[PDB]
Amino acid sequence: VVIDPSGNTYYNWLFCITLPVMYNWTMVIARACFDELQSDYLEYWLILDYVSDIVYLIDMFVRTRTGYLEQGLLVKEELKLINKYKSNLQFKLDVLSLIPTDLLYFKLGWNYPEIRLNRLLRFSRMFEFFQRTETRTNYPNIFRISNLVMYIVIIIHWNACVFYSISKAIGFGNDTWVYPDINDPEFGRLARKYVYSLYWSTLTLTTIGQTPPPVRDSEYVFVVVDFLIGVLIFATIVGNIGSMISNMNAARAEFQARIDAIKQYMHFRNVSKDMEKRVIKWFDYLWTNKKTVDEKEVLKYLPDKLRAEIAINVHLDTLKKVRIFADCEAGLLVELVLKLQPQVYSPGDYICKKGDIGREMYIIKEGKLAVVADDGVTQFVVLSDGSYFGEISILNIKGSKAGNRRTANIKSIGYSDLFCLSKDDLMEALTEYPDAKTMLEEKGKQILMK
Amino acid sequence: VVIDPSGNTYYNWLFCITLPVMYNWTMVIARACFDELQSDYLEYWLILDYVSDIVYLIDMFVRTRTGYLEQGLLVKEELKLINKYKSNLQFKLDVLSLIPTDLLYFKLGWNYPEIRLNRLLRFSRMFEFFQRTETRTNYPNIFRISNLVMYIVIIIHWNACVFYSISKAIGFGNDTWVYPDINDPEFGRLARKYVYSLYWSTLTLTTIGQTPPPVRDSEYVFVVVDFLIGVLIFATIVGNIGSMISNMNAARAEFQARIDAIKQYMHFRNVSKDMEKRVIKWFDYLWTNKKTVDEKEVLKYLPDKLRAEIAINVHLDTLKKVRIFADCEAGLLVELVLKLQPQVYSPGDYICKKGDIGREMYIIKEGKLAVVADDGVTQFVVLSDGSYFGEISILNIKGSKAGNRRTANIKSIGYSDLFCLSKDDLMEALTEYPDAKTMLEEKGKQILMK
Amino acid sequence: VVIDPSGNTYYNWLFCITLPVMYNWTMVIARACFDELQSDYLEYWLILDYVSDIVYLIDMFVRTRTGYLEQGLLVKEELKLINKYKSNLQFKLDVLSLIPTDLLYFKLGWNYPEIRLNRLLRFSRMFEFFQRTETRTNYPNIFRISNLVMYIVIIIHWNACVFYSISKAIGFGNDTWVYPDINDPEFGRLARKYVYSLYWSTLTLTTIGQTPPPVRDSEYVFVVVDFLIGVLIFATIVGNIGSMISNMNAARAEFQARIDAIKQYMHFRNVSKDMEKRVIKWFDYLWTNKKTVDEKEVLKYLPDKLRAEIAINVHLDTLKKVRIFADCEAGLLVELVLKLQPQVYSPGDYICKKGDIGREMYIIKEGKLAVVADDGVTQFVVLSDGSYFGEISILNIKGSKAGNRRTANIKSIGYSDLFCLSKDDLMEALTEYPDAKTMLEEKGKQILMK
Amino acid sequence: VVIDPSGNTYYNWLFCITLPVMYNWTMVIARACFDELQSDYLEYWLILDYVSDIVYLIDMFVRTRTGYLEQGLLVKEELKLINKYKSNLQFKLDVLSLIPTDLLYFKLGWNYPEIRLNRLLRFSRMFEFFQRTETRTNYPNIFRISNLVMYIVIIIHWNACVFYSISKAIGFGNDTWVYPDINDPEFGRLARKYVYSLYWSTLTLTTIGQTPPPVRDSEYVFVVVDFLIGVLIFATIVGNIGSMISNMNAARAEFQARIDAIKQYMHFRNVSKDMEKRVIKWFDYLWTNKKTVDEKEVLKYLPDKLRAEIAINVHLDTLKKVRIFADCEAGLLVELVLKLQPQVYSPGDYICKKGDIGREMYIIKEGKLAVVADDGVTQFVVLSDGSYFGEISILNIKGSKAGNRRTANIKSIGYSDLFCLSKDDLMEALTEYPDAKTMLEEKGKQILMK
Ligand SMILES: Nc1nc2c(ncn2[C@@H]2O[C@@H]3COP(=O)(O)O[C@H]3[C@H]2O)c(=O)[nH]1
Ligand SMILES: Nc1nc2c(ncn2[C@@H]2O[C@@H]3COP(=O)(O)O[C@H]3[C@H]2O)c(=O)[nH]1
Ligand SMILES: Nc1nc2c(ncn2[C@@H]2O[C@@H]3COP(=O)(O)O[C@H]3[C@H]2O)c(=O)[nH]1
Ligand SMILES: Nc1nc2c(ncn2[C@@H]2O[C@@H]3COP(=O)(O)O[C@H]3[C@H]2O)c(=O)[nH]1
Ligand SMILES: [Ca+2]
Repeated sequence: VVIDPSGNTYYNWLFCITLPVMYNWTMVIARACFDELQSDYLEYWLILDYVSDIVYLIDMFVRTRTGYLEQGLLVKEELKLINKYKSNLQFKLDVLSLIPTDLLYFKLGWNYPEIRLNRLLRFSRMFEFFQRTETRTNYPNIFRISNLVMYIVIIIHWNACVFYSISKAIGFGNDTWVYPDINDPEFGRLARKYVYSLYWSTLTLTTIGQTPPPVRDSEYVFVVVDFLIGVLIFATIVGNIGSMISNMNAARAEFQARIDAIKQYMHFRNVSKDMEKRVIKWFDYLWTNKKTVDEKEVLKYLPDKLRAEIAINVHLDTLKKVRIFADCEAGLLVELVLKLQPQVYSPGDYICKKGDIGREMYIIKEGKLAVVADDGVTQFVVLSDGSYFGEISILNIKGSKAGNRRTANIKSIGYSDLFCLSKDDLMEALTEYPDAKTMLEEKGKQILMK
Repeated sequence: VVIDPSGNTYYNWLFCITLPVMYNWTMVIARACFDELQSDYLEYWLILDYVSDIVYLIDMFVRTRTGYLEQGLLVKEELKLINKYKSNLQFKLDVLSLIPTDLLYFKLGWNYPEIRLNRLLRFSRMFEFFQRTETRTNYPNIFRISNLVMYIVIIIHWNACVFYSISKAIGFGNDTWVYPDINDPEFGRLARKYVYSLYWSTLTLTTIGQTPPPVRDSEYVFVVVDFLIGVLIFATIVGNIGSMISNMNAARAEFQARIDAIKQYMHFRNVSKDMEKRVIKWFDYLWTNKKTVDEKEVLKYLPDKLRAEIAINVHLDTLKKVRIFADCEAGLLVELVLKLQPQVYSPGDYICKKGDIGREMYIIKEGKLAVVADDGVTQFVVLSDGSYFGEISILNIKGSKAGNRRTANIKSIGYSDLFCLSKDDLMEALTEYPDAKTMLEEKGKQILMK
Repeated sequence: VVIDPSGNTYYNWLFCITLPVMYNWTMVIARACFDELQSDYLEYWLILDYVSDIVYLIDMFVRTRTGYLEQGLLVKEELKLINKYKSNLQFKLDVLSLIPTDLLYFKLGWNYPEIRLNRLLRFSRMFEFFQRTETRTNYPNIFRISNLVMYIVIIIHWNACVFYSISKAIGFGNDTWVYPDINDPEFGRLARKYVYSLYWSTLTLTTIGQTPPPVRDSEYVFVVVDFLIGVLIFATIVGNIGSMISNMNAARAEFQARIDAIKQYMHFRNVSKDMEKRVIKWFDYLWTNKKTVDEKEVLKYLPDKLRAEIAINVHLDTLKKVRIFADCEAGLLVELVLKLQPQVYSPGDYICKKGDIGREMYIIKEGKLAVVADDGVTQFVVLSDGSYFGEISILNIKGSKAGNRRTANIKSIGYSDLFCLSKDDLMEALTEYPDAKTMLEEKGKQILMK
Repeated sequence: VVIDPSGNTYYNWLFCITLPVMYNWTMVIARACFDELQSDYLEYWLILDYVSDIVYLIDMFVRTRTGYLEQGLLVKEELKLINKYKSNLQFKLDVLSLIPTDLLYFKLGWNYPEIRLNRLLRFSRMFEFFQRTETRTNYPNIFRISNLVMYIVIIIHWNACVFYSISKAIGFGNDTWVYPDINDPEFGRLARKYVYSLYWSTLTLTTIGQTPPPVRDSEYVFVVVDFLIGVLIFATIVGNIGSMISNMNAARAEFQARIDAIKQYMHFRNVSKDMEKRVIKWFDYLWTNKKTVDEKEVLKYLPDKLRAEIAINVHLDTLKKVRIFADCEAGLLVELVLKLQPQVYSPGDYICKKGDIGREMYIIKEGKLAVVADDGVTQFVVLSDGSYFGEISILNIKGSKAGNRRTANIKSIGYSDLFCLSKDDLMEALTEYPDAKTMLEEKGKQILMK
């Protein structure tokens, strides 16, 4: 065997089947409308159509060999897959899109390729590929815009073909509106035919309407309907363009809107230009160093038993340098990684101060912190990455003259990325295995006596 | 009896009255402006107008026979309904729209059907039908787009009629702007008249303006006003189109935006392509198997005493296979169905692990789980649908060497849809009837000894 | 005083000063550009300009006599108000807009009314009136759309005047782009002048561009700049139109989106058409009876000491029929009115059932409820409006064989609007005055014995 | 060293390098396409190009001398900065944009300035400056709109240059579509050349299309592609304009939407016009006095150890007049400034009333309050700014006949801005230093006895 739709093989086949479906959606109508296209390159159209039909057949086979999830397990029983396929509307659409209507080439002649129009009924495969690509691609907005542009181009191409067909029905050159006479040297070339039809279609669907006005009632009606199709469908698509660009700007726009609200508040309250500059510097840091997004709000949509792995694969850089995690229990790190709230501190920010509520443990992910003196400048100890502080005031200790108080003040030399671990959480998670707690308050007593 | 507006009969009548109202809103102005329309098909217009008026009268009768809610009860007293009708502005509008202005046909002649313009004053019924359909239809966006297209078409039709009337007032063919001379063979046909007027209206309201420019001051003024009506009203309607398409994409766009934020985080943090593939697979599963929507956020707008029924009608498939619910008390299932949080687990995800906080009971809705050994591969027990686990570590038990600990580790073979029932909730809800609890810890002791 | 800007007198004056400001913003540029406008109606323009200037002077006086809030109190000291006025930029703008530039009529002649262009510098007053109207009017969206249309019209009018002025500078009729020769009988009329200039402006600002193309470099540059002004500013304004219509649809669109999510869930889960019809009926009820909006989310932006008054003025209809409120303490009703959560129940919905957690007291605002038998049909007692139930299981009672249990089952005959009062809240709020509690458990014992 | 990108020097250099990048992005294509531009002002183009290249070199030097943050510290080691520069793609782009392609002037002649097209590869610097300006400027929306207008102008300019180049390739005047013959006196001027090309570009990119239609297939194709570029890219940019105006209106629109929901509720519930006027007055006050924004929601994105400084720099005006803060401990004010919830009370609003739950302490930021008698009018004490009340009922006091009760009723004479400090918070924060608490209940006893 089976293909496992989640796999890469299924996605690759989705591409390989979208190619014929897109080809069919673009060219069947073109060949049906522009007769010279069908006739001049008939030897190539036959090859391409037969290849497309072969790929359609192989796609039907793949649909027979693609497993589905019952009880969460991939069904691998062949006949069960055949039944699941045939019971779905997709099998009906596939049989309809693979009906050998090409036999009508013997009745209607080689000049009627619209018999292959049923081949469009595999559009679903194409759309599936798109909805898969949009999910799996690393450039979701680039692909989304390319998809919208493809839709625009297909719509304009189809409307060009429709215009040319209507000109044919009315008669080429019978009036100033229809496509001019084919017998003209310049206006008889297939290139000119298609490109002028596309020009007309673009002027109509984009509602520019710089083309010769209608003469007959059918022409007036078609032009009204087509200008309305233009207005509505092009507003739809080119406003989807707008929404895609909006969601492209979503993060940056939200960040900038927050900054603007802050600046409005500061200018209204006449906040000192010192503090205004400090705030602007904080936000410039958040942007430049790519910290505007908070991983919590993003990863909250992941499963906890997958977001856990995510956090591990991101923070194993530092949670191996820490003494508590991955050293004593070697598994405890998972119990708290999904609750280590990542904080960022500016240079000179006092994370801790003597005589404060010690309700948070900190793990230094990045940055240089200092166990300073209360004078403000004298740096007693420099804590680099992997260090952990703020854990002594969490625990119950014998001989602690300072209970629930910070034993020292910790300031940040530079921008520090820390993991604030709350006291309640450390309490709750160390209950399972105190084999790490013993050396934890080993460190605790050792630092509390000195 | 009375009609009970909530019923299907009332909605069917809403359709049957919207038909004449829509007919009146489309055709009265057309016949008033295009005199040949009124004259040539007068025998049909008379029949249709009289049928419309009869339906208007029957709609007034229905309004007299439609109950309203006082004290939440449907008023069935006839005279009370007559008073409620006559006291409402709707009765005034109905009498105004049913005034026999057709008598003016004897004074103004058969060429003045705008006397029936008062018939437009039942627009409310039409709109009511729409606002009912949008609520009750299964295709809300299809109907909404059809409604907007109907508004566009009606506006363009009315503007076409207005253009033709203005041409008539100025005189057909008196200058290049107005509709050409009626005496022309081609430009005198009612078909050509209406269709060219519609063409002009479309070019003007869609602000394409490819029509002959104004010559007189009245023409310049009307064209300015009409181009502005075009800009404003068509932006309104065709931006409502945009918002409707947006809300069509709302679920998919939110899902894809979450996936994009996740992928941005993973690529920025250089998350391993293993875990990136796992996350993409999780999201592909959520989409393909239609799990992107969380029933909680959707059904939270339902009444609890209706959302309860909803959850029952959805989850009675599994809550009959469970041993606790619908078996001992047979009513307890409602006390917890509105708090069974549905979770989804990937293949191989450890739902439970030995030596963890047993604070959640799980009911396997769909999927195969395994009571494995801690080695990781040896599957002791396979739990299929209807099974419940994680309930032993909830309860107070005699002789439990493992208190508040998982007696075994449960992993998911495939994608498991479970119902996580919190410990606090099971505690709170079993307090009412311990007739099920006794066999609950029957199972508990039986599994805790073996 | 003083005038007290919050008062109605200040708003009326805002209108009376917006009239000259709007007049000045519309007509000064018109008279400056269309010389015939200035000249032909000079006797009227002089009167209107002098009246506008008098009103400007009276507006300056009002600004001297309008109090401001210092320490939250309206300043009534005259000289303090004069200082507050003169210290503001508004005084500078007012003196600039009232500078007697009309004296230049003696130097530049009566054909130069753009000397009155400084009169536009009172635009602020106009805008203030708008921002006041939008706040105080009952039709905020009608006024907002009218304001946007006024901006569109003013912009188009100004661009028409600019086009005519540029034609004058280049010379009327010197090329096909500029306004045609004034000496023409038809193209020399002030009506034709202004209306064709407005036509050109509309075709340009709405980016239709169906006007004679530029001939000179200045004309090309102006047309480029004006088409870009068109694109940008008209997108701005006519997209503000879109956002205004969106916020017009905001409530209805949110309601309908909730209904659509519900219907999607129900159709996906194959919810029985019984329950689907019940849900659709619930939502039809919510809409038809105007219950889609929840007063909590709306009134949460009001002050509690004003939202309290709001809730009182709305619910004194029923909280006078209740026995506890406004009867014993006569002031207790305010302590709980801001926490009476309004619920709606469908016909047949069991609000209470025997043997359930009695943690909510209910006050029947509207609707008929029944104290039924557990059989389901036998109605023991019918509770109409003003009745209160679910209070016995809240209180501590002697001789209650049923503790924390519902003494009877309450069902809703029809759609009941109730006030669910939580047990914790009744406990917390009755602590202040048990003078009502005594008769409360009077009723309690009386019903618990029978 | 180093430059410290957060500093003002780096931003100034960002401007000084954006000037050549913008110059290059505007003029290289212009000179490449309009040959007369390159030739006539070659002496000036050479100077400007060499100055631009010198500034590019100095920008490369700056990039070598700009520190980056490792461990949150600004790297000042020269060679480390050289490595960080050369290891980034920016160094590749800078070397590519500074390659001396001007040497090709000796081969291709002075008429080929597109060899300087590589100079566009420093676009990043320009964009960086923009993203810095948008952050640091006080007019974010003005700058954003200016940036979008710059993008529009650059796109139109580039498309004008492209049109002129295509006309050159096809041949000037070979058909009606291309730019006319250069040999024409009027259509040969560089001014006319560029300005008509810009006119064509504007008519095409804004999809007005009032220019001579295509004649050749290449012209038709280019016009189709360019009209589509117009539609898509101009919708993008001029809808970004819409979103920028939306976020300009965001605060005012949210405020007005809240007011509209309130007014809809009041008119639907038939709220008395007294209370409707009171609510409208409250909202008029909120707007006029600039209180629609709540500093909590804005400043919650700031760091707590920066939002603290913000609140201090804003509220030190009053927290120096208070007796508790900045007087006894002199540091306690920071422990509670981030939890002082700012409330606003209308004139006559009873903040406190005798016999109520004293769970909030109030600090009068602005406004006159009264310790009144319960009669309602007799004002015992007038509390101005700096005063604090509601603190007696917080504390545990000996001899308090009124426990957890308000000792008096406090009403607001005028609009009072207060700081509501919750009881729990005062309890929690005074635990650290009771040196202020002693005089706190000094005041407490002193007022409780009298
Ligand atoms: N007092 C003290 N604290 C230190 C030293 N080195 C690291 N620390 C950390 O500084 C922290 C300050 O807050 P805590 O008292 O909670 O915990 C303290 C220790 O974790 C040291 O040498 N002396
Ligand atoms: N230990 C054990 N647990 C089982 C077995 N079969 C099912 N389970 C479930 O596995 C669950 C693991 O978590 P709990 O200990 O809370 O509850 C356990 C039982 O509900 C079994 O055979 N042995
Ligand atoms: N048992 C009983 N309850 C009644 C009667 N009339 C009204 N009620 C209300 O029905 C309510 C059901 O819930 P509670 O027991 O909390 O409170 C009960 C009473 O408030 C009655 O006649 N008998
Ligand atoms: N009773 C009384 N209260 C006063 C007086 N002056 C100020 N107050 C304040 O009024 C407040 C009312 O609420 P509290 O009793 O909590 O605290 C009271 C005091 O803080 C006074 O003279 N008498
Ligand atoms: Ca257009």
